[PDB]
Amino acid sequence: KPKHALQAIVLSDSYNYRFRPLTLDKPRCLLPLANTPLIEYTFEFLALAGVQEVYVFCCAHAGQIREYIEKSKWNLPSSPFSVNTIVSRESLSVGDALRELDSKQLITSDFILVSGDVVSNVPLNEVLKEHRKRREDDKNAIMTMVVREASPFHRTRARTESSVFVIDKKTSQCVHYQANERGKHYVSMDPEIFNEHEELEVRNDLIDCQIDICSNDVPALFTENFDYQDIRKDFVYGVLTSDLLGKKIHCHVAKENYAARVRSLQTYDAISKDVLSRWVYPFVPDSNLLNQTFSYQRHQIYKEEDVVLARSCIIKARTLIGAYTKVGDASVVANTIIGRNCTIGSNCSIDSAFLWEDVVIGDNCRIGKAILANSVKIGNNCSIEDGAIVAAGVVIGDNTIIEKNKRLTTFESHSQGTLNDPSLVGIGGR
Amino acid sequence: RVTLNTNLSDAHIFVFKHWVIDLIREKESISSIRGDLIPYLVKCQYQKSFTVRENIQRFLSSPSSQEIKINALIAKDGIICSRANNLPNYFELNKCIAKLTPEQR
Amino acid sequence: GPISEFMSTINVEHTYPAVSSLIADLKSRKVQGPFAVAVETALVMRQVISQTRWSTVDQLIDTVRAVGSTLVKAQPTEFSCGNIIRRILRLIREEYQELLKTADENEKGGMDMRAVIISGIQDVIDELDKINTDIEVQSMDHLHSNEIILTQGCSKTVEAFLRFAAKKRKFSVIVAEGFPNNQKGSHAMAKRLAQAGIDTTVISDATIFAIMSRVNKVILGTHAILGNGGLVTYSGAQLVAQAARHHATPVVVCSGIYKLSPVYPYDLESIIQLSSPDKIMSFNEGDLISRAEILNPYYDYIPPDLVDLFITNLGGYPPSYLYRIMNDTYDASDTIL
Amino acid sequence: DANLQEKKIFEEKQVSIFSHLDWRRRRTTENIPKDIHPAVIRLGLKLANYKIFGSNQRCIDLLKTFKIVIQDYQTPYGTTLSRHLTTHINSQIAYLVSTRPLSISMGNAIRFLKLEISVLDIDLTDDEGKELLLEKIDSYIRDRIIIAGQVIVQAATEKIQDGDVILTYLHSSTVNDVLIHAKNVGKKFRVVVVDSRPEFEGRVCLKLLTEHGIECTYVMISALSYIMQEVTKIFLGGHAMLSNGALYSRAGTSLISLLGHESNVPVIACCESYKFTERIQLDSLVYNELAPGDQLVNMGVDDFEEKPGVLANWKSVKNLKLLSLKYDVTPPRLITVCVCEMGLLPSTSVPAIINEFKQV
Amino acid sequence: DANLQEKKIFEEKQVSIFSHLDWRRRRTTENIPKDIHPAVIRLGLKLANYKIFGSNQRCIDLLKTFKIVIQDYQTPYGTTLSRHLTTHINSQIAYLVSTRPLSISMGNAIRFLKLEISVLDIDLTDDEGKELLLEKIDSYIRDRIIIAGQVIVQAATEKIQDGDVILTYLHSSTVNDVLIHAKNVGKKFRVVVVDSRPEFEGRVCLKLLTEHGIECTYVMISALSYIMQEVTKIFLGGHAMLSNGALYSRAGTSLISLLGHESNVPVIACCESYKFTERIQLDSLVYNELAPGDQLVNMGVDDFEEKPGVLANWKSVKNLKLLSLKYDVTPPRLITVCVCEMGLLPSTSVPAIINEFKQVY
Amino acid sequence: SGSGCLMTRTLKNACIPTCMVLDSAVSFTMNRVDLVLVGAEGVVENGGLINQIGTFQLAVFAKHAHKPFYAVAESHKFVRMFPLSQYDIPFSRPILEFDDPSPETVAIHNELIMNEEQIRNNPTLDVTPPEFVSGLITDLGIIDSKSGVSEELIKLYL
Repeated sequence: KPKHALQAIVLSDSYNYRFRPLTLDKPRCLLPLANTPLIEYTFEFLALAGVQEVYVFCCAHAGQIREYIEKSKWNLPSSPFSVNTIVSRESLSVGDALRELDSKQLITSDFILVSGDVVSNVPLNEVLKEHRKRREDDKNAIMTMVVREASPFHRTRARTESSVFVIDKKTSQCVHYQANERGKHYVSMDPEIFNEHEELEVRNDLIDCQIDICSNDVPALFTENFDYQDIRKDFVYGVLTSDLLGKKIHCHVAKENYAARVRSLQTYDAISKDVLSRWVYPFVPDSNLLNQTFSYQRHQIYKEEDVVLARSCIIKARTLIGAYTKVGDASVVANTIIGRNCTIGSNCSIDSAFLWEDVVIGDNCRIGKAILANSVKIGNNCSIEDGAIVAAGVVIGDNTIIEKNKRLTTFESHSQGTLNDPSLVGIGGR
Repeated sequence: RVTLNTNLSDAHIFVFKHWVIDLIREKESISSIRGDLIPYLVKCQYQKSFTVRENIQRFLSSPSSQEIKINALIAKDGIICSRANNLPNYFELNKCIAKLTPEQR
Repeated sequence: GPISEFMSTINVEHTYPAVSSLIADLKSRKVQGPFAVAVETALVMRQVISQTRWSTVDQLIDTVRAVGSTLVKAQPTEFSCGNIIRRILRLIREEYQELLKTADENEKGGMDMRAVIISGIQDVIDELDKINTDIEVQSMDHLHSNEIILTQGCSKTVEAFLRFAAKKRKFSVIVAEGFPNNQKGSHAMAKRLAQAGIDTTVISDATIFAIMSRVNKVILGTHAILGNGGLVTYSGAQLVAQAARHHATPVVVCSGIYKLSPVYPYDLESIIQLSSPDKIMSFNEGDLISRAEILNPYYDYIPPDLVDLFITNLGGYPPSYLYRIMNDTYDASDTIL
Repeated sequence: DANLQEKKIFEEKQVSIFSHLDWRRRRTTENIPKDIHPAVIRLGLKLANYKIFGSNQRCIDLLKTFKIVIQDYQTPYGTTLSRHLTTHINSQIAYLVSTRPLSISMGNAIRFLKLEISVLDIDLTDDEGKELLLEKIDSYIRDRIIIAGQVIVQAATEKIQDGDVILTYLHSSTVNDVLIHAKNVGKKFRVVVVDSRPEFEGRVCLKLLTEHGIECTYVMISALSYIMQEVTKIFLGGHAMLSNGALYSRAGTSLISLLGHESNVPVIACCESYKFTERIQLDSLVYNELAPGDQLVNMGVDDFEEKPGVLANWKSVKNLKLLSLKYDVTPPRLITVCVCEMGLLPSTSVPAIINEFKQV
Repeated sequence: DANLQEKKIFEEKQVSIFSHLDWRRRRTTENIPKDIHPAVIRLGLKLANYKIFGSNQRCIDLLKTFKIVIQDYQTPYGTTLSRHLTTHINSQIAYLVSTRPLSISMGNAIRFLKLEISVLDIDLTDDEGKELLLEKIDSYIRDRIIIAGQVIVQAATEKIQDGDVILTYLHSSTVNDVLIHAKNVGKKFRVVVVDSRPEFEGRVCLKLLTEHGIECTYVMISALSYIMQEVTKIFLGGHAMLSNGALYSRAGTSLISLLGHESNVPVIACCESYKFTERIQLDSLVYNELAPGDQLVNMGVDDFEEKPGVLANWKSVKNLKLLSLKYDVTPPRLITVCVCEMGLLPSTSVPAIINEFKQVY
Repeated sequence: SGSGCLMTRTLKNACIPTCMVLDSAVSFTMNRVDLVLVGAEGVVENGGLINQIGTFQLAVFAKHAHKPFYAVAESHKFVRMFPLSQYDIPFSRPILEFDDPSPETVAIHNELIMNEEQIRNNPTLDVTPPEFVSGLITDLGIIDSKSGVSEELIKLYL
């Protein structure tokens, strides 16, 4: 059935930066989470909502982005939606896409908007019915924001997601919004909303997944107010301040299921622990949506088939191991995910780390809280402390220690990285 | 999580722990209970630096009665109903009197 | 021997598309539950048969097997998939061996049997909508007035089992909600059982051992039956069996036959599935969800030496006779897929 | 009233196997009598509206309250202290009973306090009689409850072994104080926390242990079959131990014990001596205590919230009645040991310890 | 009337456990319908008045009688034999059931004969149809029972060992027919004969075995704990074997098996195959058959000897009722072997054997 | 038979840890084991298990310890016999007889064992009834009903 197909656009490249040392080799929307590219986590979310027509904005690596999509599963006839890709200027800012949208006049009716890549399992099919109803009597209903009930200090609620909402407890209408900044000591709103609202609720327990349900007018509106760049600090603020004239937005606070956005370094770690922990069922390794061979084991251990688990190697809890990957003797792994085809030396110690496709670690290596990108090699007797981040190709010489947060690279920017061994105090490329 | 109503009126029914009476003796700058005292109490409920003095606790005020069971916090709640509860200040006198006819014959 | 060894994933999508569409619906739990899996598994193979061209029979039994082997690894625990496959495999080699002989009998190579398989497939589909309707009638040989009965969680098969008895006999059942995963449907069932004139009582899952002391029988509906007569059932059922055996209380299982499967429960840890902890502890308790390990399984294995009776669409049968239902319905060559 | 009520309370002996369990509760102070000391009322509310009220803390707060009653008691000097004092106390429990049935930790304490009333010499003046009782109570609190706990905590901690993984269920502040004291002495282990509906009393044991840095796992009771494979020992704090050896604790306490036995793991029962009783039950239905059925209506994972259950009319729907017991009786053959302040005893050795104290 | 009675038979589902068990018995020929063959009358009297009526001889006498019925049947000229013959026979069953409920043995015979009538070749004639199924019946008596018995006894006596101490209970003609064999084949052994109230069926077993020169020992069921210490094997003849492996025999049969297993003696079940049933029973109360309660009033060591008791007015005293079930079921965990004519099988293997005969395409 | 000293070797030659346990110490071992597996020298109409002298010894422990008991048997070992108790088997030699005396006065002690004459008095075989075997591993498949052993057995002998 038509239903105006229910469109949905995905704003990649929006948060391309903060994952800086790696996003220059491959874009954020394609790096692996639990040995799986992000956008897949977002796509199956979209399909869960009944989307039938997807448009993806691209700026960085628009080729290998589309090339994946073309050879993806979503380019098949079994796919529930027809994904098209779109290229625009690099470092694309929100709204500037929306303005470029209606300039193509390709928005048919209500649609959903996602700035980045999302892991979630909430059925929006109820949110639209919430949205599309109260709209059919008030065509000034413009955006429905979906958010997750949580704790103020929840591990999955960081600064960008840390906001304060004020909602009409009866009709759920956000009448005031402001972000949490160190220094913004107070919450101030013109009281004339009280003369228009009987029962309000101030909440700091939300998340702001930024998965807004946008109406039909929104793109054209973003062309009417060309100043609007950020959907949260320019759009809504204009609506609440009556800059945009006589229009309303609404909030839908989910209380079950899961929803979050991969955006920051301090979230990739959190969400990985949140999908390893079965918080995003069915979107778990044990489902193997891409024909993987994963299987749940107790204490949240996930392995693929055909994996060399050496005897006397000890696998602790909350970790994940891809296929075709070897592990040496007397080695210890704990709370780390591991890409496919890796090779771990003997008598090593891993903890809280993140390993990607085919990575080689020598004997007697100690790792912790480190991201190790695709196809990287580490010599023996090495050691990597927390916060470290290395890109692809990088290789570390034997008997070496990379200090905390010392990001590296195999490219020619300002970052300290260079490939060949040794690569810390001993330097290549400088 | 803070909810707040607007169509709400006071009814001047307050119930206090005893110790607050000594506070009223000390803190002279309190004229009206409803106007001054209640917001004074609610500021101290959450405002950290607003800790001028809690000494009007644990001073053998008798809350067991020898070791404190209610010290590190001062609380204050509200309560709402559905019907028959207000106070006259003119315009109610016409109404509260009208409301006063669930009588008979 | 899966299908990807035979046909490229893209040309599968053109030859048999619904297969590729089902796997997506099968891994994403878009179609869960054994019945919904069963019927959709059949009518998918319907089009498959109505879309493949071939010459010899050995092409099919090697082809339809291959798609099944993948149609299992989509979600294997939903056992009713292979059971519809394994039954189809025998359905053709029976229709084969009967035709290859009745032609030899006509004496002193015709792959146009596709419409016979379709007439054989639709036969088993029509059997599914005839699962409870011929099971509900077995009650009046087991349920009697003034008795006290115990069940657990939503199970329409068991629901229809009792309500048929409630038509004429009045009695009492006790319902243990299947917390956390069968909570909703279980409550609804009791509300329906009350309308039928059944002194129904809803209890917490933990109140089971208390009331069993004065319980006559316990009736249970499962998610599947494995090759050893063991049971894969929705969460919290072992609490009932173990409490029953402690009171010598008879245990009865009202299940259809499409869930009876010959796979042998080697490792249980590869059988039970784990849903989201959201059904157990709220996401808000952020301090707790980080510092603890929270698990919500929604299956449960109870061993076969604990069921006293099996109510099936074919009749009542002890567990020590299940194998004869297998070999009369499947073929040992198709145990593995 | 009670003349007519006693016939009513007997007419409730019919088909429903729970027909005898008294459901009557006084949750408010409406039409309250006057014989009732305030500090008793504040307890009567806490007895009816609290839900994490340990069987010990009740007997403590009960006695501490009774102290204030006796202190503020003014004997009619037309008589003496002994006569017309239990009669005063008796008129206090009758209220305190009507707000929630007496525990076993309380009755025996009451049954004891009434004795020392009947035995003190008349030579003592009232101000002497009081100060005497106040001592006996304060001693009863320290000797029979607190110290006894401190002994049990130690003795139980002894049988904890490095590498254990032990299972508690539904917040027994005794068995928490063990685990707590177990980490401080450096025992290497971890905990499984079994919870259950309706009032998830478990997620406060999870809070405590986590706030002490203990590895813990959280599963509902319907996951027992799945999680018992990890467990190595089971620790249970009871509401009382019967004289047959049975453990009288909350709901799933039986299934915890039963499933454990069918997995060769032991059921260690921690329960103070004064909770013992000469009572003996064959089923978990003769003697028990009811809870409001409406608490089952709430569907999701929260107690009092916005869950309009599909059963909210059960009080008005014919043939549909919810219920929830809150204690059940587990036979001995599943309990393997009772760790009391007299040491680790076999559960069946209860009535001896009862007859031990009865020499006075 | 029947529906009116069916309304009565509904209301008999009350507080009492035995509310549903049917007590309605006709022990006289008062108001008998006409379409009742004489040889059926003599049978229905024997059913309601005999007491040592083994479940085997019933099925035989029922069939031998049925031959005489069919032999004397006369189809109307406007209808072949097959059509409108069960209807005649069905009108015979409805009488026989009103004298005493159909045994399991008799029932399956009815189900079989009712079948061969249907499959009967229409292109035959009366004297062709009659003469046919009379052999089918005579064959049924040959293969299914008589020969089957002779197989069981030989198969059973093989597991009798010199020095045994055999325990039977309440006269099973099959169990008698094997002990008398084991005597005549030279096996050295001895027998314990457990009897019970009210109709002491055990004496006639004691009478038989004694007249064959067998060392016997006679005790009432209350002495099971005392007497089991000498017993090494237990022999039981059943009224039927359920499909779950349970054994459906007379009252004490359950205790016999129970008390034995708790003293490590085997429970050997000697039962034919035509007494297998596709049904199953979780309790010994859902399906059963009652005996008159008055039979245990005459408390003495007799039953005909009209010497009264204290309960003679039980029918007239409220809150007092006597009953005596005639059968109970024994769980298969207590039955060690079933001795069908297909050899020594485990009791759980019954339903297969039932499904084996359903090879009748 | 002492075959234990051999089986442990046959495993060790394939890199498999081995811990020989005394015949008198299987009970103490159970709570450690997750599954017990044995061979079969003969399978019986009742689903029984005629094997070496110690099988039933640890078949009951597995029951008492709730650990599964599995047995491997080849189809050419289904025998057509039926014991009533765990002792109803034919004896080649009369076993377990008592000495008849008369007034004639006449840690670790590995060298203290029964003579080769006393052993020959002890039985060679042992039969475990079917309630103690969780399943049977045969070329005909894994069989567990212990009424399906008979159907298959009956399928053979004909």
